[PDB]
Amino acid sequence: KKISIKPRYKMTRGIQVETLMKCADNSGAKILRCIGVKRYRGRLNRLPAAAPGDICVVSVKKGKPELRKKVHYAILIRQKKIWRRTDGSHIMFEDNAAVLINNKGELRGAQIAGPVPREVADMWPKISSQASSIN
Amino acid sequence: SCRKFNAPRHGSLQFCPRKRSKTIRPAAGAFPADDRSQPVHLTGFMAYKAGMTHVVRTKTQVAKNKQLSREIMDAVTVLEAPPMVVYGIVGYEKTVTGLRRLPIVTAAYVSDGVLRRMFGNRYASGSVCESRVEMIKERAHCVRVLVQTQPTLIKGLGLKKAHIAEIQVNGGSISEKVEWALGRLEKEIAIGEVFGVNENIDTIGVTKGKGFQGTVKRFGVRKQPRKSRKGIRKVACIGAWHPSRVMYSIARAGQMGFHRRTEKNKRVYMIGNGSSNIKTEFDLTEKPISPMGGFPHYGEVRNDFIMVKGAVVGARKRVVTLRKSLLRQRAGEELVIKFVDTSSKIGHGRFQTSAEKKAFYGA
Amino acid sequence: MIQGVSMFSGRNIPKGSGIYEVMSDGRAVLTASNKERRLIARKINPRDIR
RNA sequence: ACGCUGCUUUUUGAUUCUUCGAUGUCGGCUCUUCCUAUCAUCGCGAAGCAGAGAUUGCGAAGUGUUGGAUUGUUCACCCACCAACAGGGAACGUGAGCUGGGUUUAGACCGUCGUGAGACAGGUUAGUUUUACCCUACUGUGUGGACUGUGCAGCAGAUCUUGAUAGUACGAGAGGAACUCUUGAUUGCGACCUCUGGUGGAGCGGCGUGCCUGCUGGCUGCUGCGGAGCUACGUCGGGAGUAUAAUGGCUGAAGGCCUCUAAGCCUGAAGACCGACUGCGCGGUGUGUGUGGCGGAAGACGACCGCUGUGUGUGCAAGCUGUGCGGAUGGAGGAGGAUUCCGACAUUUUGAGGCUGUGCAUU
RNA sequence: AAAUGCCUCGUCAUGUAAUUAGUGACGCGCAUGAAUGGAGCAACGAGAUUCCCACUGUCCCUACGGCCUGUCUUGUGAACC
RNA sequence: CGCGGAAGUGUUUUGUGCAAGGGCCGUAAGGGAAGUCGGCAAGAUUGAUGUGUAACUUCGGGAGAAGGAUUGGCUCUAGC
RNA sequence: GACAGCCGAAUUGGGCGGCGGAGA
RNA sequence: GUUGAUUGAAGGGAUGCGAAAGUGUUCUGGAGGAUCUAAGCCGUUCUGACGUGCAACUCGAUGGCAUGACAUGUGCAUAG
Repeated sequence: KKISIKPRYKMTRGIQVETLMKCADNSGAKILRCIGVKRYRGRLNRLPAAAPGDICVVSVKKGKPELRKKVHYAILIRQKKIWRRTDGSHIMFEDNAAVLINNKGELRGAQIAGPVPREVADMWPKISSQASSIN
Repeated sequence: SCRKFNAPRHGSLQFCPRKRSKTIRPAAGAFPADDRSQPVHLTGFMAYKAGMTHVVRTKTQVAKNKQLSREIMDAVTVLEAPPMVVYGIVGYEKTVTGLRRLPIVTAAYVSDGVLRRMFGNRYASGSVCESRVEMIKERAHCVRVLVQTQPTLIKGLGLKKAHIAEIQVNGGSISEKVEWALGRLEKEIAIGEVFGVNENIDTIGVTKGKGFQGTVKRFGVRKQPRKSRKGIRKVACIGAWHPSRVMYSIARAGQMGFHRRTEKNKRVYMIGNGSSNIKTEFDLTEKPISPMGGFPHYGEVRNDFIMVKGAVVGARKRVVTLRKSLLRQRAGEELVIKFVDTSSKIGHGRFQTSAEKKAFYGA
Repeated sequence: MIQGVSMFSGRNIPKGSGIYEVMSDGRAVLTASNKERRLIARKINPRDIR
């Protein structure tokens, strides 16, 4: 069954296919690579690209030998490209990071390291309850 | 032959051919539909573009919907609109070939800025008024007035030569339209008597000029790869062998900008006068409507102005035509404005109100 | 309306003009311009800038 | 099933009518247009259609139909996304548009064949891509006022999604919808510079190499910040008009019954026409243009928008850089009778000096 | 299955999210094989191949700037067809 | 050598100010070969002095292997 | 006293020759 | 005609180990169709410029070689 994704205002996208991201939960993985984005419909020659909140299709480049050589799902939580909010302010984070997910939407780990944007926290409430800081 | 990988075409054929405009004051293409169960009013106005600024706004949702109140920052445009003068009447009757215009009624004294527009800068080298009023009343399916601007009140344009136009009069009873405009000849009508806050509006003008431009910029086509001989900024194939001619739908190099455009559904935010303090905001300071240093490449605003949301066609100091909406409008969300930015637009201004700068440095 | 105070120069920032940068510890520092983010990257001490 | 009748011109053959005093021969990349034998989106039938999900048929060509790994490939085959990832024509569209991987004369290696010179639609590696300033086509531009009418031509938005409806109708259960309202986006088109980002041989600073005898001040090199203007990675903006197709209905004969049809009538589509929006010719009217000069919001040159002496210079305002020369008080230490000299740099006078094309005033 | 294997993108393993490529192993080998030289890579190579790190306007998707041309003037003043 | 200077030698004094498109160059957010037959082109490393250096090997080599660190100006001390 | 569903006059099965419509 | 550097073979000195046979360390010396760089000479790539050209083979950047099986003026010998 398809995963529902709540509404979100327009943001500049920072992640593309071939970017290497860091894993932020204690599931066993270290480094992920983006191979696809969900909801991408296309345009001739344009690469699919994502912003925080989006779901990505990843491959595990470094981690436990159990997780390797397969295809997974992940949620994006931080990016280094600047984006604008609708009250007029701008914000950026220090790295690119994502977190692993089931086929129904549940987190695979139990802890999450680092801060999280306020946008990501209302789309995904179960990530809100495990974040050490919101903005 | 059959072409794998389809994509949309680059640019629109609605606006080909892309020639310069033949005039700086284009005339409106249509007018709204007359409802003769209202009082008599006008349907348009002419103003001048000054510059852009900020505003912060409270999105009224304070019901216990999950977002009570948001803040929203919006860009706006300011236009300077001195009052206009009426100096004539015009009627049109209906024939088998369409609208035929009847002889015109001039007032008593035509200004010196209306005579420079009609006969050039070197122009200085009765009951028949009453008979023509009877025709516009027996005949004359529709009625229009002749109005002119007063550019000498904005001394940063340097005109002395006025812009003139015809504007339709709406409101019922053709004999009532005429007698309302007979008691208005040679007098002024102000922009606060035409438009009101939170209404949708149309604009008509001419765009910023760019001259002769290449095809990567005029239409948005791809660049060629880096190894390519004979340049990379171009289209590679301009047609098939047959038909053995170039088609009107191929992209070519030529004039870009200075076109006539009509834009619709621009929302009005404020109506005031430049020689007083802008308020209705929820902060205390005085703050006239003009930033520290002035509007760049424009002076100050000292007459009436109007503020609308978003971008507006054209360049600074150029004339624009404002028209009432032709569509159906629902309501308009409730508008609550609580701050208007007036820092310097030259550089990165960090003060409002130069007295605030004076108290930071001391001396 | 003020957005906040610059964490390098001490000056007031107008509404809509800064960039917040969040660090890995959850600390969000606010700076005004690229003149200031460069002095932080080079590791200059603000007390040596008059 | 066994048999039988057709259409297209996308395959490969069959033929040799045109071209050997030469029509540049495969694929890709780029760009435009057409066909319908419709893949998705809109409307509507049938069922071995309970609901959900699909299967089969009709009207319909307006708009869409992607990103990668391996191969020169067309083709093929897998991965990921998707509303869906349909099939074709235009000299097997497109080399004075490109590229040159396939093919590819002259060098060379291997296998098989030949006494040999050499051969192979067998494999491998290295191997020049010339010329428009002519006619036409097409894009702008020019072809001598002001306000408007009305004919012709062009034509634009499309698609997905959140919450509610509702755990409801339907179903033994498991499962599980719709109209109406509502939230956001993706992509196309047309604008704009308030904000954020990029650039900035304008301007100010730092650190050097050579040269002017040294200090001060210059010229030359590298580097930080960087206003105006331009720009996107930034911001803004879409008819409830008329008549119809397939289908479903009303009245009603032929044919005392029956029947949506033979006369008439009602309804009905991302389609047609019209409107709105942009361009051009032709008309009308109490209406006919500043020679020259100087500016710009305009511009290759012509043109267009303005004024008819209101410029230049200077002052203030608003910004960018970052604390000027000279003096005074210090300085790791060294030199030696004078209580002297040498010394990178520091603090102070000093948000200080320099600079500005933007705005206001005055001369 | 090698610059030598027609069938052929041979079969199994390994590197990738995905391998007509690369490497390892197998052998009735159309048509491998011993100075027609066979096996074999220390050192050397502007030789032919595949992968990793680093790095970037190659690309997503283009923008802004410099100098010389072109655009405009005077002089000298051809050719192909 | 490169990057700058002498000596000797050569040289003019009423064309414009810079549209598109070219030839030779400079700077770029976030991503980092997804481009392409093919990393073609560009970017990147670079002097000197301590440190630390593997498989293999014809014992000579491989080797500047790889990998890490230091560097200006001023005022002095020590050796010959 | 037919055909059609007491009514009062025509009803109907096969073929042929021209014409029109699907297949298109 | 041929600049400035890098590497460090044989031969020779000193010093340590050991019953002996032998062997460790380090200076001196300056070999080799050994490694760069200059005067210079060639011609890998851009399939760069140019392509009625500056030119009937040139120009820019990049790259290769530079004590030799070298480069070059002039007398003599070899002819379809």
